[PDB]
Parts: sequence; C-alpha cells; structure tokens
Amino acid sequence: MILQALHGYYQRMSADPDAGMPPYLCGQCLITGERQKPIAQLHPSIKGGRDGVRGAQAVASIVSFNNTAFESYGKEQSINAPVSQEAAFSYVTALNYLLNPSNRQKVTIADATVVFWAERSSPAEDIFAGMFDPPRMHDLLVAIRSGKRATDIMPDMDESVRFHVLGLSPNAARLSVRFWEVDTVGHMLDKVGRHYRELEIIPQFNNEQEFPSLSTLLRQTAVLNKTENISPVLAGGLRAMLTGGPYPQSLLPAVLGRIRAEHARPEDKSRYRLEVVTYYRAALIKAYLIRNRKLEVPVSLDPARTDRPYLLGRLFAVLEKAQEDAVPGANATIKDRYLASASANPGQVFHMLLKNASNHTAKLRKDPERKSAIHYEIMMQEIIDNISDFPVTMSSDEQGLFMIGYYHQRKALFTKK
Amino acid sequence: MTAIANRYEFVLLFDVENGNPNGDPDAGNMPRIDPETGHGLVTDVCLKRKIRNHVALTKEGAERFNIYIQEKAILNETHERAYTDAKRVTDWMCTNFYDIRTFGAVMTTEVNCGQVRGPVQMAFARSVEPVVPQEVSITRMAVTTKAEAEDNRTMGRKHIVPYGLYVAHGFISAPLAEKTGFSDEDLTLFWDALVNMFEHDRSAARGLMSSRKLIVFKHQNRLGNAPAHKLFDLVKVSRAEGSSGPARSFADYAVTVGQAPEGVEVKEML
Amino acid sequence: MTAIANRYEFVLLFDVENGNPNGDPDAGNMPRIDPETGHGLVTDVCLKRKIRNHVALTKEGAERFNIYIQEKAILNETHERAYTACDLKPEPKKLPKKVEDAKRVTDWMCTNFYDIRTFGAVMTTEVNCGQVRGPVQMAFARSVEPVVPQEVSITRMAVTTKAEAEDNRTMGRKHIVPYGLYVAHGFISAPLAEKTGFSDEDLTLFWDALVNMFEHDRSAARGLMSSRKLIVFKHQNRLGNAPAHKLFDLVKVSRAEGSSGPARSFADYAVTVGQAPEGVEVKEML
Amino acid sequence: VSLDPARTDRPYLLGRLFAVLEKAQEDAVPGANATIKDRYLASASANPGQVFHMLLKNASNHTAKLRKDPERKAIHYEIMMQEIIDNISDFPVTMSSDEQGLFMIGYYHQRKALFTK
Amino acid sequence: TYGIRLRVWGDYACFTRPEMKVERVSYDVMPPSAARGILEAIHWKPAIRWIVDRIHVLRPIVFDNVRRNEVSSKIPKPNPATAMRDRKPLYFLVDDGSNRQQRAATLLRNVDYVIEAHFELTDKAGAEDNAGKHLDIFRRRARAGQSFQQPCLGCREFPASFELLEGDVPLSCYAGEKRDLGYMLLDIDFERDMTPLFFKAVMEDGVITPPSRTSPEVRA
Repeated sequence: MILQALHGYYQRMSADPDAGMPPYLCGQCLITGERQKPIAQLHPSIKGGRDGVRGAQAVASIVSFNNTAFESYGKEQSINAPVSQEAAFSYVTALNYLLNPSNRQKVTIADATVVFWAERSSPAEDIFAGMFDPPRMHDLLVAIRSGKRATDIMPDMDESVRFHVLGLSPNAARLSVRFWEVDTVGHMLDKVGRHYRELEIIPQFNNEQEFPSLSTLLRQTAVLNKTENISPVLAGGLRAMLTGGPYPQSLLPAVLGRIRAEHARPEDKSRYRLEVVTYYRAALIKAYLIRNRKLEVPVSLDPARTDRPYLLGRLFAVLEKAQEDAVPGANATIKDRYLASASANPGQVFHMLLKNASNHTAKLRKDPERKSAIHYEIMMQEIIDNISDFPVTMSSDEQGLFMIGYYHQRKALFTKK
Repeated sequence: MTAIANRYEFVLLFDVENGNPNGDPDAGNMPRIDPETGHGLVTDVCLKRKIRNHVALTKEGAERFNIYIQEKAILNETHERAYTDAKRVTDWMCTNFYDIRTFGAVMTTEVNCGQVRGPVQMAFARSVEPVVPQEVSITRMAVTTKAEAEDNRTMGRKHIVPYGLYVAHGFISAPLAEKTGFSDEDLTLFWDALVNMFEHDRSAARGLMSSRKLIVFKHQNRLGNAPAHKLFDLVKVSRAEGSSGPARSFADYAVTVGQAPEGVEVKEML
Repeated sequence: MTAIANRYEFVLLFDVENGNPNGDPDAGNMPRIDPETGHGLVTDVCLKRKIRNHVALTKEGAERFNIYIQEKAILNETHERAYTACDLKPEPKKLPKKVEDAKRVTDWMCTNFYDIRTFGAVMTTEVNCGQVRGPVQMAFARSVEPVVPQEVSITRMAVTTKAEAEDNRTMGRKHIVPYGLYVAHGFISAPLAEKTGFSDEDLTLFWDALVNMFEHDRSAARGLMSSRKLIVFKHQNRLGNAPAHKLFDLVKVSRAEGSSGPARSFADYAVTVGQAPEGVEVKEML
Repeated sequence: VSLDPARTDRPYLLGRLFAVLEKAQEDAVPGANATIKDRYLASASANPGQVFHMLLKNASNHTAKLRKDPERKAIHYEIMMQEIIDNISDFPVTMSSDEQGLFMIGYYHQRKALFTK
Repeated sequence: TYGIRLRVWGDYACFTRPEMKVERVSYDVMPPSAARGILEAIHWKPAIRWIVDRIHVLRPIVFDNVRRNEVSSKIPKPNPATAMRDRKPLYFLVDDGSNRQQRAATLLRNVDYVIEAHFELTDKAGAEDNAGKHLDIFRRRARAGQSFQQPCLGCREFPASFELLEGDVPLSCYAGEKRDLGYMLLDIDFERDMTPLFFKAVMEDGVITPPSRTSPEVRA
C-alpha cells in the first residue's frame, strides 16, 4: 500500500478546515487505479534535514529515475511509475506534513525516521510517540505490558482503527522504505506489550527507566554507545517490535560482541565504574532468548535454576565481587578482560579465575571482612556443587544465559552486605 | 563455434579464515549475516566480480576474452577483435566479450529492449552454519590532517569471520548459451575461474579465501533431466566425527555426494 | 625497475617467550586471542609495522626507500609533496581530471615509498593521491596451540602527580604469553607488482626483513620474539601453478614426540615440509 | 549429593584429596590465619608431582594430632585419603587448563561433602 | 481437467514495485507478470499465450533488507567497425565515481506459491498447434524438472524451485483471512507501447484471482 495510504491520509486531513492544506501523457494511476489521468513526469520533492528525513539531502525523493540503469521498457523519468499528478502531489504533501516535527507524529530511530498515523482521528496517533520512545504514559505502558486492554486506561480509544507505520532511510537525495506495518491499534498495542514484557529485567540502578527506549537499546550495541555506529540493518530488524516476529538472528551476536569489546570507562567521570553487562544489554539478551529460543528467563535472580550456563554466570559474578572486595579502587576487573572467553570457552579459563579468587579471599580472610571472605567461598561452593564439568565450548544461546546469570547474580550482591 | 549441448548445475564450496568475505554496506561493512538463520551471506555479484577479475587477469586481452564490466584492474597494453541492425552489434559484443557472453548484459538499444540474458546464473551463497564475526581494534601511527594533529594516533576497527564454509549454487542454461555462443572452451575457462577464483583476490581485508570443492552435475539432455533442487540435496555437508565446538578449518567438515539420477553425470572438479 | 615475474607464497613461524606479541586495545592490553578457542592472534598490521620499521632502520631513509606511515608524519602533508613534484594543484577532494596526471601522482607515491610500493595504501584524503593494493599481503598470525596469557602485577616506587597514595605503592600490570608458536601466511602477486613496480631488489629486502624482523623490536613488553622458519614457495610463472591452501598444507607443525606438558621452547615442536607440486619450488632454506 | 565418589578422574581425585587435606588441617589447627588452600593452591596445581608429598606429610601430622583425643574423627580422613590415593597410579608432572578446572571442581565437590552434618 | 497447477518456492524473492524501483521494495505477493515469467521459463512458444488464473500464498509474508553495490548506467551501443580502426579497450568502470550506485532492497523471504494457469493459442499458431499438446509438453517438463532456463522469483539471483502439482492445493496460512493489498501490476501491455496495467489485489483465503490480462476492459 504505502503510497496509497499517504494519499488516503491526505484525503482525510485535507477535508478538515485546519491541521492540513487544501491545495490541488494520459495513463492509469497506480495510486488510485483511475484510468486516463495525466501522469506525472517528476514528483514534487520531499523535505530532508531537520524538518524532513534526517541525514538526507534537502530535496530527497521517493520516486526518481535519474540514471539509465533504473529505467525499464523505454520509459523516461517518473513515467516508469505512472501516477496521476494530483495523487503524486497529495501523497508528497501528506508525507511532508507528517515529516514536520511540529505535528507530533514523527520519531527518529538510529538511521531511519519513523512516521505513523491512523486511518481515522484517534488518540493513538499522539500516544504511540511514547511507545516507541518512552519519556499517564507510564500507566498505559504498564497496563499494556501486563496484557490489559488500552481501553482500561482510556475507553475513548477505538482499538479497531487501523494504524500505519512507515520507516524511511536516507541516501544521496533519495529515500528507501526500510519497513512498513499496518494493523489495528489494538493488535499492535498487544505486540508492543509482548515486546516490553520480554524485555523486563530488574533495573541495575534506580535512574534507569522501566520501559527502555528503542534508541537507547540500540545505542547500547553501537561501537562507542553513540547513535552513529548503530547498524542500520539491526535497527530496522528490531520491525520485530511491532510485528511480533522473531528478533533478527544478528541481535544476540551483536550484543555479545559489544560486551566482548567493552570495558569499564571511568573517563566518563561516573564514580561507579560503568558496567559491561548493563541493564539494557541484559534486557536485549533476555528478549532474544524468550522470543527466538523459547527459553525461560526470570526477571530476577533464581537460585533454583541449576542450568550450567546460568550457574557459570553466577559464579563469574561472585568471583568478580570477591575481586572488588579484595582490591578496592582497582582500575580493571575480570569483567573487562575475561568475560568473553569465560562465556565462550569456560573449560579453558575458569581454573585461572578460581585461583585468582582464592588469592582474593585469602587476602580478605587476613584483613578485616574476615568472614565476607567465608561467605564468598560458601557461594562458590554452592554454585559449583551443581556443575559436573566446565564445558569446553558454549553456543551463543548458552553465552546469553551466562550473561543473564552474571547480571542477576551481580545485582543481588550490590547491597546484600 | 558451437554452444554447449547440456544443462549444468554446480555447487561450489569455499571458505574464509580470519577475513571479511563480503562486507555489508548497510551494517558498517560488517560481514553479511542472514537475519532469518544467522548464516553468513555472500551475494552472487561478489563472486561474479571475482570471476570477471580472474578471467581478465588470465586472458589479459586475448582475442575472444575481453571483459566489459571492469573495476579499475584494466590494462591498456593491447586489444584485438573479431571484426564481424541491432542483431549485428549484439552478436559482435557477445562474440568477443567473455562476460557479456557468459552472464549477459543490457545495452541502451530499443528493438530488443537491451536484454541479453546469458546462460550462467548464480544465487546467493550462504554459510553452512552460523558465523560469529569478531571485531578487531587497530591503531595507526600517523594522523591524516593537521587539524586532528593539534596524543597523535588514531584507532580503527576491522571485522573478520574466524572461519566459515560457504555454499554457492549455480545454473547454466544450454538453450540460452545457444543464443550467445557460450562454447565448451568457455565452460572450461569458467570451471577454471571457479576453482581459482580467490587466488588473485588477496587483500588486507579478505584474509585467506579458497575454493575447497566443486561438484558439477552434467545433464544428458539439452534441457535438464532431473529437478535442480533435488540434485543440490545430494551434496551433504556435515561436521566431522571427531570435531566439536566452533569450526576453524575445512577439516572440521565432511562433505559427501549421493548417487545422481540416471540422466545426470556427477563431476568433481575439486 | 622491472617488477617481479613469479608468484610467491610463504609461511613464517615465529616465537614469543614471556612477552606480549600484540596487545588488544579492547581487553585492556592482553594479548589478542580467539575467545572461542583460546588461540593467540597477531594482526597483519602488527607484522607489517615491524617490516616497515626494519626497512626504515636498514635503509635509513635512502632514496626510493621511504616509509609512508611514519611515527609522526602527517599524511596530507606527504600528499602535497606528490602534487608539488608532479606540478599539479590538488582539487579539493579529487584526483586530477587528466587521468595521466592522476597516474603520475600515484606512481610518484609508489616510486619512492617502499611500504606504498609493497603493502599498498589508501590515500583518498583531502589531498587525494589515489589508491594502491600492493603485491604483498599477509594474514592474521595464529598460534598452533592455545595460549595461556598470564597477568603479571608490578609496582612503581615513584608517583607522577601530587598525590598521597604512597599508602601502598603505585600499581601496574603486564600481560605476557608464557610461550607461543605463531604461523603467518602471506602472498605476493606478480600482476600487482607490475602495477606498483615492486622489484626483485624489494623482494630480497622483504625476505631480509621477515628473517630479521624481530631482532630490532626489543622492548619492555615484547619479551623474546624470534623468527624460526621461513618457507617460500616460488611459482614457475606469473600466475600460480597450484592453489595457495594446498601449498600451506605442506608445512605441518606438530609437537615433538618426546615432549610433554605445556610447550615452552621451539624444540617442543617438530616442523615438516612436504613435496611441492611440479610447478612450484620451496626455498625453505630461508 | 553432587560429589561422585566413583568418577576416578585423576584431576578430580586430586581435587578431592586437596579438599580432605584442607579439612584435616583446619580441624587440627582451628583459628589458623590461613588454610592450606591459600598456602599451596598455586603450587599444587602448577606442579602437583613435587608438592603433594609435602601436603601428605602435613596431613599425616594433622591426623596424628587429631587421633590423640576423643574429638578424633582422624580415622575418617585417613580412610578418605587411603581410598582416593588408591585410584591414583602416579602424580602428574603438570596439568592442562581443563585438567586444573576439573581439579577445582573436585575440590569444591569434596569440600561440601565434608561440611554435611 | 484443464489448466495447470505449479508450485514454486525459494528462500528469497523480490517482485519490485514499479514506484520503488531504485531502492527496491517488493510486492507482498508475486504479481501475475512474475507468474507468467516463471511459466515461460519452463515452456513457451510464439504460437501460444499464457494466462494466469490464480496465485495461492502458502507461507507468511516476511520481509528483509539487503543492500548491494550496483551500477549507474547501461553500457552504450558500440560501433563494431569503428571499434578496431584503432587498438583501444571498451569497458565500463564500476567504481569510477558516479558509476557506483548503492541500492537497498526490501525483499521477501521463505516464499511458497501455487500458480494456476492455462494456455491460449496466438495468431502465430500453425494448424498443427493445439493447446493440449503444449499442455502435455509442459507437464512432462515440469514432472521431469526440465526447463528452458532456471526460473527465478523476480530477479535472476533468486532461483525458484518448482514442481508440478497433481492434486489439491495445500493449506494456506491465510486460509480464513481476507486481506487487501491495493493496486498492483497485472502485466505490461506490450502491444500498446508497453503500457503497464494494474488491478486491485484482494487475498481472500490466501488466493488471488486477477482478471485476464487479455480482457478488453483491463487493457487500454
């Protein structure tokens, strides 16, 4: 549909006296299907930049045939896409109207700018801006995550109204449709609820929101936690949000690689040494494991799990806690160096980690804290009791479970003692 | 000159070791990963580019083997041509440009609309099992601008696939060959290119790539004798018996070919 | 200077004892490893840097043997030299429209920068000088057996700034591989040498650099590194007579039968070189 | 119980032996500033062949001390050591990384068993 | 009785929408033009004309994104005689500045269709030409897995595995659903200077019933 839906949106908004604008060879128009209409040689341009598609040229466009390779059947310019001039103007005007940030129906996700609307006037149009990028909204989101109908928070919403989402990406003055969804407001609110239910994890710090933003989640996979370096394909695939389908298979390796390449950065002047397995990365891993792998993952530490990857993650967390207690103010921790290899090749490195932890607890048993020294040994003894061997290798899913276990055990030890 | 007389299908197994077989221009040049399965992906056009380069290097402007679609590997030493109204020019292009004769081309001509199809066809090549690319951080001594000079070092990154075995399928249509003169010597050159495709494509980013195995299904009849997808099934690629954990060499895989139908001959160029 | 006429492959074996052959910027400064298997890694750029350093040391900036990527060079300034030498004026981000002038600037870059002539270069900066692939290529070196990088903690009896830390001494730590044997593959392309002018003199200097690469790379972090075996496969004609992987398989590295426990010396390994195909000869004596 | 007394993997058995010696020492000298694990874990795993004999002399002294008073278990630990060593034909000169991981697993398994009521 | 049932499936497919041709966006389902192309790839002769009756969609509609380095322009038509009056090369440099064009593609994944079609004799048919003979020839080729060329799902890089269907069509994932896909392409009216013609596609129960592209009321 897409272009026809923008045409319908122009028809809808153009009827109203406000919040819109009324301005106005032969062939068959592919937008309306009308026969014998004046086809357009060149469509009106679409705004780029701040009031348009971020990253695109000021006069970007959707339909363009500026090179011969793009022309078929001897047709010239936009004759390759026969659309009546009025329909072309209407759809371009609708897209420009939505692209205007003054209208509250626009959001930017990494590379692409997303514009959404409904087939009829509905409060969902101004509501969904918060769903894709959370800042009464919190009550709606918590209700949706639990699966309740949105009408329970506001009966005014007719959930049967169909909702459109369009994702555009920039190029050298020509745009690409990265994704496109159409569904009833009720259905796609259910899928967003499913998504947030999957992402649910105990927060690491009280300043972290309970409904992480999509941009914040994606930024945590980028190379240096910046909007650029976000993989456009990964952002586009993570469509999985509001379609309910499996997350892209590259998501888990991306998060694992980001954990592998990260380390504590006091240079940010954050007095707490920044975590490598942050709240958002753990949330992403949990969501991937629940959806794609159909595993059971708790929101908080589960000491009755007894899964070997989960147990190994917990053991790593307790070893790191012992290191932190034994060496206060240490610049680096095993978190920065051995986290990747321990998860990917436990049988090769855990002996060294355990010997280092023995050294750490030996220091504690002499210094004050003479028995958190015994407590950490008890934790290690209890966790290892459920393990028969250190596996030589673990799959990506097992590494994700390792990360989740490490995150859960680490949080349980912040203020246990 | 006479075109080939049999339909062909071939399966090419190639691997990459600590390199980027094909970067993704939509993922910051990371190696392509299939979203649906997690398997590495290599587009057909990459392999076609490699074949074009190999043939250009090997024949270097011989009579019948000029390559039209060049990529700045050209050499202006010497050219010769056969010296043969749209049909005339089309046949002339086919008769002395190997890539046009093999893969086809599209000219800016009206009567036929430009369509020259060509017999050879290749599909996307995908890894046998999921790949986990590793990111490598590297530094450089020198800065490029005076502005950033004003402590003087820059840090970049490099994406590599630790190891991956890729399967590429292809089809050769004899009836199309009859319309462009793709002959048996061209077919032998094509097999040579496939088996030696990666030998001249060395670079800093690609690591070590090589062709491990090439199965060719030769059909008795001009058009086929069995469905192609059932022939591709005969090539079973599974992991060796004594190997566990992620694969790091071709020796970790076992590849076997089943018995083809009565109307098809199986040839193993590698 | 005539370019080389034959295709070459080669295999280099080098050691490290209580040293860090190549640190990892991400894992603190630990030696690079393959986290799935524990095998050590050394980037190609690391070895290329050592070859560059050896060339700079042995030629001392002699003519036709300058290094483009130097410690404190500013690349755009070097690009200006090519334009000045060829008498063109650089367009703001583009090569000269006259393709002959672009070729002239690129050749001037190649003709007197040894590392551009050998490993290629990307020079499409503001002062654009073009691109070069370079006949010589190297792959990541990979240890024959997994390496166990142990972490060493050290102290300094002095403080840098005004601080009341010393109560315990100032802390620091090294990372070392107790021992590891690394295998590096490489290729030399005659067709590309014909484009860059990589000559037989350059090839002999390159073999010399590989043989003596580590003898002048000593430092407090490197430990003891040495080149152990360099096997060179020379093809009979401009294009190869055999696949590269087939040749690399002739060099087999295994542990000597009398050795046990972790490897701690080159004597713990036995290296065997097989018979080359009919079109290739092995210059293993290097 | 998670300990496997029928496994008989030499690193596992050596880990169990280390755990029982540690228990014997901690029983014979309560309140000691450091367990034998802290003192000899590095040398024990690095060079098992040359240090386990020393550990066994020390454990013999500890068991002899235990045997003198009704707090005597000493028979229990002596039987455990005699049983575990029964399955060892020779001490390793060195242990691989995974072998040392199995050593630690066995030590932690045996230690918990001796903590049982 | 009459007509054909041909099942086609593949991992990838791209039936590019004409209005998003540069940055390719695929149709949700194969248009009848693609079905014609696939059928003709198995058997076609000038004496006979293919007509597509229905398309059955058997798998969920799943999209994906692939980006590739492509070329800007078609190669020019040469002058043979002028070409060797001098010893010179002829080429198109892909990576020479604007010659390189990067194009993204929003393309389908894991597709599966059943094509229902039948023949129709053209004015070029001889007296010996009859629809039944070509029908049986096509059936033989499809059963044996033979074809003039390997069919592709839109673009040649996406091969189409095919198989003649000799019974009832399998169940569709959209069996109980009515879905409107909007106006899409029927075919190109090659007789009328290649004028494209469009129809509004409804997908009740996963089966699309386009009008006959030879009908006078769909043609200009």
